[PDB]
Amino acid sequence: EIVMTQSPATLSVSPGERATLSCRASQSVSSNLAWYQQKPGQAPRLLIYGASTRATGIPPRFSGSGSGTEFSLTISSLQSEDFAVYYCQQYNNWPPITFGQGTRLEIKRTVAAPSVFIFPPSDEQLKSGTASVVCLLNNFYPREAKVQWKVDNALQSGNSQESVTEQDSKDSTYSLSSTLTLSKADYEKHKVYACEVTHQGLSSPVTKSFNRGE
Amino acid sequence: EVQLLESGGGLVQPGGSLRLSCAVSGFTFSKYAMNWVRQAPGKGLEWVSHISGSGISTYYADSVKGRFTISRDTSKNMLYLQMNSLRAEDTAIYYCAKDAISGQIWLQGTFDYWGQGTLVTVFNQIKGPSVFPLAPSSKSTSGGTAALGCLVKDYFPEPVTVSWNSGALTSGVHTFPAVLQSSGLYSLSSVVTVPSSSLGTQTYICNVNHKPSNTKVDKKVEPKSC
Repeated sequence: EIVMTQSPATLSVSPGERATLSCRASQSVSSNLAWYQQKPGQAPRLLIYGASTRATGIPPRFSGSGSGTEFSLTISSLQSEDFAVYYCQQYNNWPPITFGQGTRLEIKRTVAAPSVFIFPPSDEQLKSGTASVVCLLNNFYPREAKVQWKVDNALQSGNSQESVTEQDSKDSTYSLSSTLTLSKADYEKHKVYACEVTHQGLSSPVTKSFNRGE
Repeated sequence: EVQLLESGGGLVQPGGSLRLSCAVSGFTFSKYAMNWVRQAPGKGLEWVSHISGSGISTYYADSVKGRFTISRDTSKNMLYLQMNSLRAEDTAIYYCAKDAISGQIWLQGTFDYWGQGTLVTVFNQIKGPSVFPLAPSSKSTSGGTAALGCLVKDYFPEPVTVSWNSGALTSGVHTFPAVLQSSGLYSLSSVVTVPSSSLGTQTYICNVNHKPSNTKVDKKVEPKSC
């Protein structure tokens, strides 16, 4: 199988700017390289085949170049409708047909610091035997953020899950939840539960915390 | 206009079987190879199977060989994917994709038309969520922004819908994408940021619907007072 690699995975651009997307193949695929566009909730549509030929009805701002193992897709002057995920795909040696893992074009904006909030588990949930502790990071940019759970100053690992929103349709920020799950018996052994957030928009890490029984 | 209409997706038990259909119009079906391509939730595109225009040659991704069978009824403008021995990793949207090139087999491998896709979900149980408050406290300044929410936990399959105050409250609401826990059940939180001064005076209720289990919850979210 020919592995197709697409780096960077995310590209921050503004309308009007030039976007260049990279696609690399593990072996030469000659000119047999295609590109697809996919918007959320929609099927892919073909943009480029033959590594440089525009598909039917694709506007001229889309340009494809490369051969062998090195390929690129260039949008010369980005329009708002072009914000989407882009996949490259070889058809030189198949089966199997192989795709790159996609490059997302993200809407660029100024750095925004997350607002941080921590939520203790509800009394109702503890009665059922489990404790979910929730840390919220609201309305930040860029997406990269580090969340660290500390329980009585002891760093936690392996017991939390994160979810991140899609870029907000009005302000282009992200929000993130970190959910720490503990048994009720484990939760009741400790007092101070803390969420420490590191982000570019913050000069120093911010911690929100609470005391279990109070 | 050529058209590709998938159907047959749905909930299916591990080891079970599903037959996907794709109905076809707007082009001479017989002159084109067809393919199935799939997309697991939050993931990229993965080619599954190919069948030549004649129906004689079929190819499969390694992970589905011996489990899936592609076929076509050219006289009826139908494409099929028989999926047996279903596994959790087969959960995905399945697209029928038409090859762009008709009469040059060395130029095939490019998909110029895709259907909207049909969803296959491997499932062990159908379960409605438990809903718990994310209660605001005085942790936020009484002259700044406060946050509250609802934790919607241990449900299957997707989706749930969450509104606030029966749809009156929409500004500042974030409902997070569902994350599958290690138990195989989904969990999410819906949060909203409000002015701290509205705590107490304004009531906050999240309305959670899970249609597959006929679960409807209206959960009051109230400040804790330390």
